[PDB]
Amino acid sequence: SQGTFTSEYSKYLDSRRAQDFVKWLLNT
Amino acid sequence: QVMDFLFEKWKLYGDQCHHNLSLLPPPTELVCNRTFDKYSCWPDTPANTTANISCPWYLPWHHKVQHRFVFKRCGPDGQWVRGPRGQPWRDASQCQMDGEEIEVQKEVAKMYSSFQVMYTVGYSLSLGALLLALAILGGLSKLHCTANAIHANLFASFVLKASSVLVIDGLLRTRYSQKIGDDLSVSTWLSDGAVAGCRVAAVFMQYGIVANYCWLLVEGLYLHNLLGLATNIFEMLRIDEGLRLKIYKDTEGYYTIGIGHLLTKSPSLNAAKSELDKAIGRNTNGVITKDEAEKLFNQDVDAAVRGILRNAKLKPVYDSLDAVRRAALINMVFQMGETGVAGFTNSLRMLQQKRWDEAAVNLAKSRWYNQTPNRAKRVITTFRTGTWDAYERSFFSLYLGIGWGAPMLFVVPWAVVKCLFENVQCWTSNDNMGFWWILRFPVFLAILINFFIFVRIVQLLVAKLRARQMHHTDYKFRLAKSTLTLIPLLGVHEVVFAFVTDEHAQGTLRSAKLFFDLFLSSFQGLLVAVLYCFLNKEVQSELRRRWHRWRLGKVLWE
Ligand SMILES: *[C@@H]1O[C@H](CO)[C@@H](O[C@@H]2O[C@H](CO)[C@@H](O)[C@H](O)[C@H]2NC(C)=O)[C@H](O)[C@H]1NC(C)=O
Ligand SMILES: *[C@@H]1O[C@H](CO)[C@@H](O[C@@H]2O[C@H](CO)[C@@H](O)[C@H](O)[C@H]2NC(C)=O)[C@H](O)[C@H]1NC(C)=O
Repeated sequence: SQGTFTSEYSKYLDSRRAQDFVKWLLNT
Repeated sequence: QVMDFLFEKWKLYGDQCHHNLSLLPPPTELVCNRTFDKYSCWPDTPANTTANISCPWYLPWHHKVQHRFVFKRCGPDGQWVRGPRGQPWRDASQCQMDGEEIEVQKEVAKMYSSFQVMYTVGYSLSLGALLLALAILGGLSKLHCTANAIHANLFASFVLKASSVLVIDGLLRTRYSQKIGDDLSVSTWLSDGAVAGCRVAAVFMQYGIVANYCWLLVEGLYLHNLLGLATNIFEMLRIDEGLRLKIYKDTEGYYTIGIGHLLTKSPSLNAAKSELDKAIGRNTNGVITKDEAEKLFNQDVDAAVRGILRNAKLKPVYDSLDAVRRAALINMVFQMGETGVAGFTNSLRMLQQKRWDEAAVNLAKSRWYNQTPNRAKRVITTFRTGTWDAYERSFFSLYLGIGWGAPMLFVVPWAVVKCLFENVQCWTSNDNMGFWWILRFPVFLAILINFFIFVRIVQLLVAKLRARQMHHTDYKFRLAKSTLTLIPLLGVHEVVFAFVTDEHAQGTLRSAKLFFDLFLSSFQGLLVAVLYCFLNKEVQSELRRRWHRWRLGKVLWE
């Protein structure tokens, strides 16, 4: 399940970064 | 691909926002001129009035927030309402993602970090044990034997798997810890990034995973081999001296059959026939089968053992030996004689002192090594290793091909498919990913093959144990033990976690169930390390002896 966990984690990190780019669009 | 999709879609919004604004007519009243405040597209808005446009389609959560709106107030002075520090200001409060999801995401962030430290510990200690086990085997120069060479390569695969998992989690921190600087920083981050390293490391993990399956199959294969290939004292001398079924003549002149068994010292070959009939109890004309010869040879060893015990120089060393090294001693008493082997005083002393390495060096410095180097190499190996490995045909070249060749056949084709058709995030995705089966097929085939050989091994071990053929002290039993625990240890794990990880629905329950499987499997390196190195009696003995030579060195002298 290692690969499947590392997967879901990176899927998360990416979605987490995507919303943080929207914070950058709202502040500048 | 969410960060990649959004940046492409926002650049598209940015491009087509400027075009959409260009085609607008010039004003007729006091207006806030057309703008793109880097978040949304605003047209010419009359003074005092607040403008309202639908949420920007580039947003990942646009599907949900689709019908809501973003607001912006136009000042009565003609210029847009600015922020606190005179910055572009707007009300995209109802364009924000669900408040419930932000809290849930904060919870998954805690468990991903909590689970990471836990399995990182498991992988670290199982890798630590592995490197120490490889250091021990290597250091004691015990990596010569076919068994240890297999174990070392099995250890190497568990090192590769465990170490590449830590590298992937490490690179993911390094990449996602970075800040969204500007659009230039994002462009450099996505395009000119070390996203390649993530994926190179993923290929090593995938290879690690399959090579683990293959190197465990060669453990089952090597054991299935050893158990069938039942090498004994008779077998080593059938090679060293040679079996002769017919009535032959010895170097001294007298008649001798099989492995130098004397019938009569006299030159009467007619009388020798009547002497051979006395042993088995029936007429044979002058020829005996393999079963008749080994039953008669077992009298010669029983006669040679008797003499060694009667000998004051040979009895101390004989008793301080295992059944395999005793065979090597009984073997050289067969070629040299009893008085001849007693001449090896210095070598026999260190052979009694269990100093197998230096005993093997000066046994090769002997006049006996020069006369017969072929036969000497084999018995010198038997004393050095305590195994019949020198008298058995090795399939080690095949084992490397199975262990490292077979995963090669499936990981690189997978890595090509991945490179072209599924080049997303870190490539670690293992189940129901479309062409997941490229990497699952070799592992399914290895568990299936390893299952049938296990049954064959236990069938042949039960039979050999019931026949008192294998004693609980023979190295083959000790190897059989650690191999026949490891296979059901890993086997049961697969079966159990097939039902445990049946949670398909995305959540924290699914994540913890996924963690449960991978966490318990993180210690696997430590399992193979203890079973094939740390619990090895011969390794434990050599380390115990090399420690007592250190206890006398730096304490008594220095
Ligand atoms: C009117 O809105 C637009 C926003 O892009 C701007 O108008 C341009 O002003 C430049 C001079 O700086 C002219 O060369 C262009 O011809 C104008 N664009 C068009 C299509 O008219 C400006 O920021 C705003 N202010 C006004 C009143 O021009
Ligand atoms: C966006 O703002 C506009 C204001 O221009 C809203 O449109 C006006 O709503 C009035 C209601 O009395 C209607 O006369 C017309 O539909 C619009 N005015 C004219 C004459 O064009 C619009 O409703 C807002 N959009 C939303 C729903 O956010």
